[PDB]
Amino acid sequence: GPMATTVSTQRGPVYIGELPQDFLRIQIGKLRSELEMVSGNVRVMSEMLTELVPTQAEPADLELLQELNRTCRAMQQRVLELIPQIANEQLTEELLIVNDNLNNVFLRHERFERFRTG
Repeated sequence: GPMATTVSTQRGPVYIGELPQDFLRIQIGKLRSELEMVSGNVRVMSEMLTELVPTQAEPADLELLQELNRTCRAMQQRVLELIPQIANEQLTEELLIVNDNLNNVFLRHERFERFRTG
């Protein structure tokens, strides 16, 4: 599929698609800016999971949720690969928080899908 691009949504910008090889790979500033894109995706995903109806959602909203879920999972893999390499205490804390936010949003996504899949 396409490499990731930023798209405006009714809830904020998301960065969705295949992640470039340099995303969240070794400037702390650059890694932080990339981490903010993960967090922006997680926020929009969490909002959509709290605002859509599992069984009556518009197909287009489901499509966006699926692209967010897929991209966020790829983003999680990069976060976890990055953590062991970082010695900056503050960025390490930030990575760990984003990782927990990911695991929480995926748990909420599973619950949403159970309603969706009976």
